[PDB]
Amino acid sequence: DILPANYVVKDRWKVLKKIGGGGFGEIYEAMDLLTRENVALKVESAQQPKQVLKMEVAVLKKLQGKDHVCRFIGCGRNEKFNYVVMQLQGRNLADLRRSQPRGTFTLSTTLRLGKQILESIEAIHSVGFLHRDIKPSNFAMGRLPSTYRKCYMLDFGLARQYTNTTGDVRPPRNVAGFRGTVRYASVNAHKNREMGRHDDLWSLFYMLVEFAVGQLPWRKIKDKEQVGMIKEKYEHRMLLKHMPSEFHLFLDHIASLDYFTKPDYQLIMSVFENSMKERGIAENEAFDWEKAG
Repeated sequence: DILPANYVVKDRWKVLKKIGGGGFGEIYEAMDLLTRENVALKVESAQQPKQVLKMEVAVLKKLQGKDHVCRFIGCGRNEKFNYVVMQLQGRNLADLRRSQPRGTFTLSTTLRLGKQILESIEAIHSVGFLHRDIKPSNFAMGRLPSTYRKCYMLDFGLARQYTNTTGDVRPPRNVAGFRGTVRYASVNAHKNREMGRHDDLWSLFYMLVEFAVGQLPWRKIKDKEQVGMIKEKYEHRMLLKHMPSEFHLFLDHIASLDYFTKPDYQLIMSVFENSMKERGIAENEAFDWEKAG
């Protein structure tokens, strides 16, 4: 562990426990000694080859003022480590889905989480970055009376800038090694092609099928190449058997997209809103994990 328990950062953030494992950094839960609340503290050693914290902070600062994003508290650098302090969130969508009796969410919960995730995806792309690791464990529900019904986008570690200073689209590399989670990865990412905005939309599509149907055909299969081969040949139309009919629009729209084309986020959002109108789902409705109703 980069920081032991009870260690104090910049004489303000006292380490309570480690909450996220090792890779290219560590996530800790800490106490803010000034404001008295608990915070998320992400740390990377200063003696590290691939240093991503700087990029994560750049993305988090650019996103301040948007919904579905943690509040930026602080950051710093020293001879031992680099750190970022941010607003702490609650239960992640992967643990919430697993806790469900049949491992499925109702369509009401699925469609509304869908709207919130799409808004956070549109928000990250409007600032010129691709998330590239859209998955349920990267989304968490709030932990406050003002936020318990709000879904937050987490972890900008695999993000990449796709639009330069002037808003021009950066050239794609001929080969771009894909390093995210296999399960929700698009066919383009499996092909090691440069990922675009549509690839974050493909992950949201596979997350929503998994949420409503409880499984994806390629679940439990661990070999990256094999999953990519199963996806390429799988009749995605057959993924929609039990999904609302408008998802064929979502699917036809994302299938047509390339690296350069801006997606039609409104058509995708319309697919969820009309799906909800057609079946009387309301915004005030309780989420599946909430009891007493």
